[PDB]
Amino acid sequence: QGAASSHKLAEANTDFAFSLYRELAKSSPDKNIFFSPVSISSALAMLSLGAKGDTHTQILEGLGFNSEADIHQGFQHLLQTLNRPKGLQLKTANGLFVDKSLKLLDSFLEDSKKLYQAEAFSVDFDPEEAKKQINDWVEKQTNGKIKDLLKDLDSDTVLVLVNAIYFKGKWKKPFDPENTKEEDFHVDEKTTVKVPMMSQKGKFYYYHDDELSCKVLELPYKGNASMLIILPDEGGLQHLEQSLTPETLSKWLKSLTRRSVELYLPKFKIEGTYDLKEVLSNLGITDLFSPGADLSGITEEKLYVSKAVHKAVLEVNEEGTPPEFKADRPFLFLIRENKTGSILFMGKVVNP
Repeated sequence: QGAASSHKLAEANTDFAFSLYRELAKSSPDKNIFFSPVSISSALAMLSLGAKGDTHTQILEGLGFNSEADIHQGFQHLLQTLNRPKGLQLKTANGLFVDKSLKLLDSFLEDSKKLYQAEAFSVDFDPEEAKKQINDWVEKQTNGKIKDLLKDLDSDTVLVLVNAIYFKGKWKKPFDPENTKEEDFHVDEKTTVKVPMMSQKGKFYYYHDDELSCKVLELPYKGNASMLIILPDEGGLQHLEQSLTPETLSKWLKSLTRRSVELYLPKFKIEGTYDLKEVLSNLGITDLFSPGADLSGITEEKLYVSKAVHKAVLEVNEEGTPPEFKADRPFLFLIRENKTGSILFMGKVVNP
């Protein structure tokens, strides 16, 4: 009863972010992780617009809300904030593609656009020319930074959710290229990888958690966002991930002090592609992706979510505007919006 506060929204999003991280990490060790948890929260909420019955409850309770919670005004306000000119101006894509034989309730069509600024398309689902149209659209929407998103397409497909994002930020305090020297990145005991190491000597907000044997450090982005980098102490990553709760994050933000750091960070590019069906399956959101889904708020005809791809790409370089922090082994990071607190990105860099 009543649109949730902004604070409910920032708490739910963030307990959803970390639980999602925790599941991806469980299901694929030794692999790079990169996703935008705010984008997934948003795409589910958009879908909750058309979800009735218990398809609805699974989504809300998965995202972190009361069954009878009202979340839309809140999300609208938030995206409005992130998608502002003083922000990161994120090159993004969120398409909804339904079989063309389905008369969609054109109120759902209206709402998802004003509230979530994400377009929905009615399309014919022959496997061939339809994957092209979609992949080609994703390409456009991200300015060629996410090419050929979808791999295959089953014949019987009726509803495709696509969610894709590319990010490359400008640093507040830029690295000097003439400090970038090739170095060894110890991926593990038996594996070495030559990476270009950016080095900066300056003042950064910093903290050595030894309650969790690891280092934490903030890098500020141009558009009022910051990267939180978490460097585990020698071979303690496993346990670190276990201790990766919204409560720990807050402990860390309280503990950072602005210090002189000798900072060594690899320039890198990573990516993550995720099938939301198998990932959200553990988070309790299951019906939505299965024959008996209630989406009668999308169309009076039968319908469920046939496939859902989320893909995020991050590129980190030096551009552009004492304790040593040397990330020459696998580390965690996240990128948070300074004004809202919203976790835009979480990530793990194992293979730069």
